[PDB]
Amino acid sequence: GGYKMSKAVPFLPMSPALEGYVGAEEEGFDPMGFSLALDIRWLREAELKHGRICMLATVGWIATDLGMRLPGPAYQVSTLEAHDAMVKFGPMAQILIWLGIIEVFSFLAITNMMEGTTDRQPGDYGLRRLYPKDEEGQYEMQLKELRNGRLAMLAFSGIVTTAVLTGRTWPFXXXXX
Amino acid sequence: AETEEGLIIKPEEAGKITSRDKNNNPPRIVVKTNDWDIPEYQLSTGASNQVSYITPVVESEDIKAWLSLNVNFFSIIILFTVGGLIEIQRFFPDTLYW
Amino acid sequence: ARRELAVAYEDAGIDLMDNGKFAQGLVGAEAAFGRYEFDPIGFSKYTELVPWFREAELKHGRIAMLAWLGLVVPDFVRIPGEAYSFEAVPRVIDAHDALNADAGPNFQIILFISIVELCCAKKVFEWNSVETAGDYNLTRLFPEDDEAQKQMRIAELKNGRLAMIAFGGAVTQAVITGKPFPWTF
Amino acid sequence: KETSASVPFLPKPKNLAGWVGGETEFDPIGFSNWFDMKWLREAELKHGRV
Amino acid sequence: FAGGLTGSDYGGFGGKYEWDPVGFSTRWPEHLAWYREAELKHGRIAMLAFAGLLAPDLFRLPWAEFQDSSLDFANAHDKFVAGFGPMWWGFIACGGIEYQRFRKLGLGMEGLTLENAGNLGWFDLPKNSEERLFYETAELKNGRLAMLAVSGIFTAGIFWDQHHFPFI
Amino acid sequence: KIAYLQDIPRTIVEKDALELILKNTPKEQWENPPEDSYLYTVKAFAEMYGPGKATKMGWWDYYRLKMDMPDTTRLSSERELQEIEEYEKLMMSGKVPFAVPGPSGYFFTGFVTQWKGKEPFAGDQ
Ligand code: KC1
Ligand SMILES: CC1=C(C#C/C(C)=C/C=C/C(C)=C/C=C/C=C(C)/C=C/C=C(C)/C=C/[C@@]23O[C@]2(C)C[C@@H](O)CC3(C)C)C(C)(C)C[C@H](O)C1
Ligand SMILES: CC1=C(/C=C/C(C)=C/C=C/C(C)=C/C=C/C=C(C)/C=C/C=C(C)/C=C/C2=C(C)CCCC2(C)C)C(C)(C)CCC1
Repeated sequence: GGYKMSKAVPFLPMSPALEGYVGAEEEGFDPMGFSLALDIRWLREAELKHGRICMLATVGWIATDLGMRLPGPAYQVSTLEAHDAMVKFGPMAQILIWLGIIEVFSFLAITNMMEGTTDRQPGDYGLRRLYPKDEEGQYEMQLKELRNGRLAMLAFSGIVTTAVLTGRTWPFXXXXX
Repeated sequence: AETEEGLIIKPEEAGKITSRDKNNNPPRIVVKTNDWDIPEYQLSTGASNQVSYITPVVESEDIKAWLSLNVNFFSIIILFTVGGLIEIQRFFPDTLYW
Repeated sequence: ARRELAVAYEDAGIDLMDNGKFAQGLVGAEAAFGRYEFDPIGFSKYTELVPWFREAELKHGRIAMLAWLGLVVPDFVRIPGEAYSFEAVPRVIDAHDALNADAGPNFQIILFISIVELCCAKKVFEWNSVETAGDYNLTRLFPEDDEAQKQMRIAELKNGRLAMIAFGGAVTQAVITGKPFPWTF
Repeated sequence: KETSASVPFLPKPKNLAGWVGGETEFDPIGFSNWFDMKWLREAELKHGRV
Repeated sequence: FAGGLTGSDYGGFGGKYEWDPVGFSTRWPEHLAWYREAELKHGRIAMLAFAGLLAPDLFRLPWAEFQDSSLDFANAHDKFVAGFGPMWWGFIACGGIEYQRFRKLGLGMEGLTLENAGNLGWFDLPKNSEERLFYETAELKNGRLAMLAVSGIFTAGIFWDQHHFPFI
Repeated sequence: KIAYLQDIPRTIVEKDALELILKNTPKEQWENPPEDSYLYTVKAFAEMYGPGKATKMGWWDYYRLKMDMPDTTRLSSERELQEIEEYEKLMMSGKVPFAVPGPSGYFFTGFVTQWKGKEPFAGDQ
């Protein structure tokens, strides 16, 4: 009967920037009010980019720890030293160049979306594969992407911290604490 | 534009207008200050979840206009020229070819 | 009469008027034999901060109520493990010094308490009125009638005030004695 | 507001009418809007032949 | 200044002093009864405290637990309170007297005003009405002095390790 | 009397602080405080918040208001105002409170040496 109360934090009203967006109006989690201080479109873009980066990085860490390697003796290093070894090897610089060109295109997308020159949704790059045709299907698919991205972000955080703390491959089950 | 729904009211009706908003935020008092950098300071009447962005408003057009200023143009060109000279010196030191 | 934060929040903010009551008509003053409006230093005369002060009083009482129960239970049971055994940390008070910093236990408690506080901080400053001060929607056993709601509100405050004072003795008596739960010499 | 066929997340480049790649209009940076695109076509053709 | 309290007046080369250079009276006028009551009770105890430290050095009470040497003013407290001891005998006595003050002024000390403060009613020596004014100022002037005196006694005696009347 | 100085809530500014402001501010400026004068902010807010007006503020707006009002200690008291009103009177009357330079500064000697000579416009008299 009063404020549109946030579902996540029941004692804090939902921020108006969370209306009509993916995720958002199912949980409305924003107690610190970051959406009240920054554009919701930019926050959503950053969230989706972080989710995708983490979903790739978590699986990369899993594959590297479990023993999957490229057929080169230069890659016979642990996942912890993989970054430094490959930075000194060269491929990290090339990966950075390629991610740089892709991020130049992403920056153009953001600039042309925030200025309204295009009609782009925050995280949309045009890729429409396995995307439901029905609008509710699209909304719930975007929901699934967001949930998986957030889960992978937290999971990769834990994986990196535990791997550094205990020299051990991904499952960390044995360990000692 | 950014206050499409604020129920913005004038000082003369500080305690008269009560219709809150499309949200439930109470009406906000608009004070017309004479500063050009802050032409209007908005004052609240109660607790509200108002979206006030702290980010600036920049656009590609005037950022490019700033980079088109003679300082930026003649600094980028001279920086590239100096860097090219330094790179040539690294790659062909001591002008042995001469 | 416990308006839900959903609507109660519509009358929140720094009130610029005076109710005319002791502390803007807030619970905690009614004593046994009558009223015991206490404030002798006149902190409640700064009526703009009365919702804030009540929030601080409830927050302190809630921490102290757990904290006093904190110094009691380790003296009779401890978490199953060697780091918390009665031989590694004999008395309860030598726990902030033992389990802290690089150890991990206290540091994690600091972080997650920080996360909760940084999330529930907008309720302390915004959305905090003389009506919804300390109310975090967790009303399960709250009575429905107005007068009984006042008793439970009075019950929490008196218990919170008591624990605040009781915890002060608890650490002071324990530190000067190094003894189990009854901190008498 | 149409989008380019090549990069669908970017606005369709104006001044790129049908010359060759009119089906996959590809100018993210926007040199055609900054320069005389006839000169750009001449440079591209000379580069391709060379 | 501070109701009709006699802290000022008859106070030295000037007739009236009125020393309140923080405004603890004007800022909190409802507590002038409490402040006098506290100021007087502080003076009386301090005067008994100073006259205390000296007399044990000559006579000792017949309690036969206090009848022991080496109980100076730096160890008598922590020594007598036992596993109870003499210190509880004193504390219980102070409870008996302090309970009487409650009866005269009510439980919440509601009857405490700016004229009955520090007036337990023990009138044997005083006479007339102006002498009571003169004696009340003589009380405080002695009382305030001993409050600073015992303060210097306790600090100097235990810091410099004096423990006896010179306290030096 | 002046409209906005009546029934002003204590929460906006305290009574003693407001009286100190009114004393420090010259009388002619009460009706229309100039600008950048604490009284200007008092007018610009007391005409918005009060008994018949908006009785509530956001916490941040009230916080900023409390940092625009005087904090009861940055205002000259009556004796200081007398010091200024009399020092300026001495200086304009042609008399100088005699002072003597010292270690990077001057000690006031508590003497009124009549400064202007018999020819008040003469520089060497
Ligand atoms: C250095 C510390 C110090 C001591 C130790 C001290 C002591 C006493 N002062 Mg004193 N005093 C200052 C400092 C000290 N005074 C200062 C800085 C000032 C300037 C503001 C000042 C002014 C006055 C005035 C105006 C009066 C006064 C009083 C007394 C008094 C009471 C004696 C008696 O009445 O029993 C005693 C014992 C009254 C008076 O009687 O002086 C004889 C009174 O009228 N004082
Ligand atoms: C972190 C840390 C530690 C710690 C700690 C902590 C948290 C210590 C905390 C200490 C704490 C919390 C101390 C409170 C005191 C409160 C008091 C004294 C209140 C008195 C109040 C009094 C005396 C008066 C009360 C009343 O007047 C009132 C108000 C109204 C009247 O009607 C009734 C009466 C007269 C009764 C260790 C464990 C110690 C060591 C470790 O290594 C480092
Ligand atoms: C960072 C910073 C800072 C610092 C700064 C500085 C200190 C700077 C400097 C700078 C510099 C100081 C630089 C330099 C440079 C140099 C150069 C760049 C050189 C060049 C040269 C040339 C170019 C040459 C050429 C030639 C040749 C070789 C041959 C031919 C001829 C000629 C001669 C032409 C500060 C803290 C303040 C602040 C913050 C920021």
